[PDB]
Amino acid sequence: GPHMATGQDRVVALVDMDCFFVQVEQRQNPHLRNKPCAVVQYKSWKGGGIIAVSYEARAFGVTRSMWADDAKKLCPDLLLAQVRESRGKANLTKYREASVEVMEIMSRFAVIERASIDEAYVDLTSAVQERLQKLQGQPISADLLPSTYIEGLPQGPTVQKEGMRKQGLFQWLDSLQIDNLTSPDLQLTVGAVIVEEMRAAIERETGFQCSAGISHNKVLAKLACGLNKPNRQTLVSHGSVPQLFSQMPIRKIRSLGGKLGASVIEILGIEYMGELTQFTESQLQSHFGEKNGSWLYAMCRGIEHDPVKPRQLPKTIGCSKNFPGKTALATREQVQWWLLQLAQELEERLTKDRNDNDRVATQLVVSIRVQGDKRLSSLRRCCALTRYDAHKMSHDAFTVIKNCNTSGIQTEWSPPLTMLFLCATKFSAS
DNA sequence: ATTATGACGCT
DNA sequence: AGCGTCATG
Ligand SMILES: [Mg+2]
Ligand SMILES: [Mg+2]
Ligand SMILES: [Mg+2]
Repeated sequence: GPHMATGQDRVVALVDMDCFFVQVEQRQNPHLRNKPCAVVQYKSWKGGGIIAVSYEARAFGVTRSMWADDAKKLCPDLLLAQVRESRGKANLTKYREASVEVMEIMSRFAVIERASIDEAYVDLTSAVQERLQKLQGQPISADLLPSTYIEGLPQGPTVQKEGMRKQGLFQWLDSLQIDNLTSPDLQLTVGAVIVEEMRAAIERETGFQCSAGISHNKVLAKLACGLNKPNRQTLVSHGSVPQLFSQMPIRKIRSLGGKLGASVIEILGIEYMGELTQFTESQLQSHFGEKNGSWLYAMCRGIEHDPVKPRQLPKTIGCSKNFPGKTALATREQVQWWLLQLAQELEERLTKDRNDNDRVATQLVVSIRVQGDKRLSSLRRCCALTRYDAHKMSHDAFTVIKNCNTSGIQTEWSPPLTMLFLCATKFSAS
């Protein structure tokens, strides 16, 4: 009753750039704008692998993981932009630099946690407090929320998309208790006002459109963000959770899309997130461990405590390349040449990172995959990273992996390597 | 023959 | 430390 916490203490948003690599290419090349298009890596094998798809192309069934030659069968007019190649491998610098552009704008409004190259969480609790003091009990006009959806509304006693959106927003704003500075629904609404402003600033200063979710925690914010894409934002209130979760497949919740979510479904004999409420916390802990069990018990009630970490920069800087099928590396010269290519890209990125961000990596991690192993990584070994020098890094990586060579011959490498990966980690201020 | 990443948990 | 899992531009 009066002591049951409801997880309404924070306002958290998740901002995700719409089809991000596609938008970067469309900004650069206006001929791609408002077209079915996709971004591909490489070209020789089946036209290259698609990694990002504009919403126009998605309407034809084009998806990530498609080969471009297959996507062209669904969408013959599909336009393609290729990722840059440097030192024989894909180079994603253009997109990393664009991400920094966006993250720096977001950081003007609040502390952010970089979750990926194109998404960031925002803790808006204090900004909402501020804006509420400024508003002086003034109601919130729908004009301040021109792209906001209220999940679960309209409900109760027009046939266009935007008309629906506005009816739901009107129902929400009519029920609002604006004289209560501690109303969670009011704080979420002010949070959405701020996120509209943030999204306006991103689009004005970069050209890029994004979607966003606003709720009381990171999991609900991420889920909300996905509800209305693209170029829209969604508010998921605590009250909306029972109906939302009542038909929500467990796999749609971040961290439950893989084996653990499959075991929740199998062991408990349920399908939807809301069904989890019928188990005790001890029951869930017994099946899924203390940590997961407690997390599931709270999360199916809309409650989650994971903080927005103040981290705008990646924790690791890595370079990797697959060598599939026939291209697997089978000679020592081959392995050394590619280790050097990877190390040269890594040195370039590390030197720029040291200049930009006043930090130095201290550990080099070397990972390989060998032909036939089903695991993505077959071997992972770390060594000291003492100098940003590509020849030294590649020699060290070769030293830490050299005893993987089964070959009785010094020159041959067996069994051949299908993946090389170098990662710089454990940064210290400098 | 997706591929190139990146974060975090377990032991 | 090294491995697994999860995410997916
Ligand atoms: Mg995105
Ligand atoms: Mg994203
Ligand atoms: Mg995606």
